[PDB]
Amino acid sequence: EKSMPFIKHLASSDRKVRTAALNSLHAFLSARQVASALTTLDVLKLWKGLFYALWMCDRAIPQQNLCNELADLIWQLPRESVATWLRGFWATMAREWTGIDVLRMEKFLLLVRRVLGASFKWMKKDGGAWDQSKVDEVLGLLAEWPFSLAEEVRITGEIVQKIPVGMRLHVLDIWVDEVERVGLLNEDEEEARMIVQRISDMVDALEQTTKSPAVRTRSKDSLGDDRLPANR
Repeated sequence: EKSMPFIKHLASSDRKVRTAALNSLHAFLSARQVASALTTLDVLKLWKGLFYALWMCDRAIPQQNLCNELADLIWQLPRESVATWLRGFWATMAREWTGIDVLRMEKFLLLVRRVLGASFKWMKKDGGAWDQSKVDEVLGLLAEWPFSLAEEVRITGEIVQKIPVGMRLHVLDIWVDEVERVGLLNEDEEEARMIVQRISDMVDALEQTTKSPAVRTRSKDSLGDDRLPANR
């Protein structure tokens, strides 16, 4: 197993220990062969540490910077490791969702927003303006977690993680924001219209299959957005 001695310091009560530990994590991910070999268990340990780094961050502007810093970690990785990295994020947030106290809930809602936003941005071609293989990995994770027709996800001694309804509801009312932010609501480009339509298909399938009246009514809200082409 990899040695990651900085993880236990990400949650330290000393702010400078936390920053130094996070900087060590930055350095750890920059070693290209190490980042290329990241396992599911590796990223689960790293995202658990990052979760508690945000948990310990107490002020609004540091919280916003930290959410941007954590979302930007996606660019530090070789492309073959991004899917595993993001998978570790959603599995971590799914495990922790219901346990987050009220005072700390908002910054984690922001973290999900920034991580999802950076995921959409990472689909853009620097690897037709959209990379289909990257699109399919980001959209595949939407289908695997917030928009899944299943109740749980099997990871890897199987790890089975239930999908908390709060994760679905949060993604349902932010996903249009974040595709708009990266230019996917541009009607003149065919790839973008297809990507938006594909996500809408997933939400609509969730709406017609869920046993949850709340998921069903919030899926309708999500799909009724003024900004989507079908409503204009």
